[PDB]
Amino acid sequence: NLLSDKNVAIIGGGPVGLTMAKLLQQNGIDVSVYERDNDREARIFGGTLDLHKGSGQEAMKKAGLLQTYYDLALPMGVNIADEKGNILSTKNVKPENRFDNPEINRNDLRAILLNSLENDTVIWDRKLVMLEPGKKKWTLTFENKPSETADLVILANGGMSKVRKFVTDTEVEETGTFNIQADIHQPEINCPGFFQLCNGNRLMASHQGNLLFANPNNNGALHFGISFKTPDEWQVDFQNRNSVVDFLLKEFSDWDERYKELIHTTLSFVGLATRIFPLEKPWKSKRPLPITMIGDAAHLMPPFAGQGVNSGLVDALILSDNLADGKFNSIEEAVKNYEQQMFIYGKEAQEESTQNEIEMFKPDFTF
Ligand SMILES: Cc1cc2nc3c(=O)[nH]c(=O)nc-3n(C[C@H](O)[C@H](O)[C@H](O)COP(=O)(O)OP(=O)(O)OC[C@H]3O[C@@H](n4cnc5c(N)ncnc54)[C@H](O)[C@@H]3O)c2cc1C
Ligand SMILES: [Xe]
Ligand SMILES: [Xe]
Repeated sequence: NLLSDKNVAIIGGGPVGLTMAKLLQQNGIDVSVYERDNDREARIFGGTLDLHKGSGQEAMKKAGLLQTYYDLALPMGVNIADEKGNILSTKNVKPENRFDNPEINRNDLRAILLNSLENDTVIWDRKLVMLEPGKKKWTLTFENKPSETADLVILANGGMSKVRKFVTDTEVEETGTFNIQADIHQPEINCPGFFQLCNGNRLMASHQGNLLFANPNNNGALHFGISFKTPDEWQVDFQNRNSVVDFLLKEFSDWDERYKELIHTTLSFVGLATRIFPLEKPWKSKRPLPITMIGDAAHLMPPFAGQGVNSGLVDALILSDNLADGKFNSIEEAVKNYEQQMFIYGKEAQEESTQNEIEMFKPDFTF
């Protein structure tokens, strides 16, 4: 290894960072994962993920985890509906379909990942707040915890990473759209009409630049997302479910009872403005010590065309091969190369999601 006598700090034990830690650790590199979450049982809010043949699945295969992912994932069909509840299209799971991109729960994926690492690989309740380039090592500062040091820092702490200044002055941007999400438990009881519309399939619906996306079966809960162009007036407060309900009922008034049932029945809503971390300018080439970024820290992008975790998992695949060698002259060259590649497929991805976001939130969209 170019790492033989050294050690690696991965900031962030998301799917991407945990994957990075796996791939490095099986080449016998010393790696720790510093994670913000309080412990391994922290619930991860969100829909399910799906790993694609060619990308995410490749990373998993290399970790020897594909079969496990297949074991836990649920292949799903997709229904496309109008605001009036007519099914316009059902694409079902077929024999050949089955392994293409089965849905996995985010906690589930993390349990598979965590399980593959040696004990104490991840250090919990570690929120990285500061980063300083020492004599030969990075000094890592954690909120109300003892500082650590590392030879190589890998930022995998997601799209809103505050700790990026040594790589790039690029800032996260809002794209102009906005997402509301909620979970519904016992959906067969709590939103029967809608649960029945979904019929064990995912559902996508579109009316007047308001998108609805639901998975009826995220480990037994209905998860759903509503997306729209951010209202120029931004007026809603996500603390107050009453104010979020009011706004959704006005925006969705045109929609069938069964979609409204969804809003009435939701106890609380997560709001989020869609953000991008653009791969616009090249990153800094004068860097004090070895540092890099993978996943959403590297290339946060709108989620709407199913880009996201797969790109990040490729980043993990590419970087760990790059470092598992007597192939590059130095860690610095192994990072340089990783970033050169990632700029290409990353940029392509970002274009695809950006166009899609423009496409989707046009007045007259048609899936
Ligand atoms: C509404 C929505 C829908 C989406 N749908 C999809 C989809 O269908 N498919 C898809 O592929 N992608 C989707 N995405 C994007 C996808 O979830 C991300 O690409 C993926 O989770 C990125 O993984 P990551 O590990 O890079 O970052 P994250 O999953 O965000 O993980 C970063 C980790 O670092 C931790 N962390 C953060 N700050 C610190 C700190 N200071 N110190 C230590 N740890 C820290 C976090 O707790 C987290 O564990 C969606 C995103 C949104 C917002
Ligand atoms: Xe909306
Ligand atoms: Xe809705």
